[PDB]
Amino acid sequence: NRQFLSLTGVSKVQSFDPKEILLETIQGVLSIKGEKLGIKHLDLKAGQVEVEGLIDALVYPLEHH
Amino acid sequence: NRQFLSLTGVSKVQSFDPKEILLETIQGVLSIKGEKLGIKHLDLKAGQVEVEGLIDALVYPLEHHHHHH
Repeated sequence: NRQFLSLTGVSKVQSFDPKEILLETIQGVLSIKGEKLGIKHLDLKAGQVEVEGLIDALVYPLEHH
Repeated sequence: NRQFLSLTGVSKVQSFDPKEILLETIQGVLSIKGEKLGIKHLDLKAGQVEVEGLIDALVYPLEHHHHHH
């Protein structure tokens, strides 16, 4: 059930481990939680990030949850 | 400020409007809210979707009562 998620407009990877990825973007922080997560690609110049893994939840902007 | 979001494991587009897209995926529904949103690509064989626009929020899994029933 592995999924690949790609997003632009990302300004920074705040933190990453296989259970959670925190990304900083336009309206705040995006939280991706799950298991076996991994950063597949990152290009801050282009504001591009690619993530893969077993996704349980996606929350954005994290400050409103 | 326009963002591009692509996701795999998508089985169905529940509903689409330039301000909200509801997609059915593995654990339930993913809600993408914002403005001038558009679905640029949808391939159900591959389970792939590509969305673009101004994203204000992403909630997954969405609350059952907020699905488009």
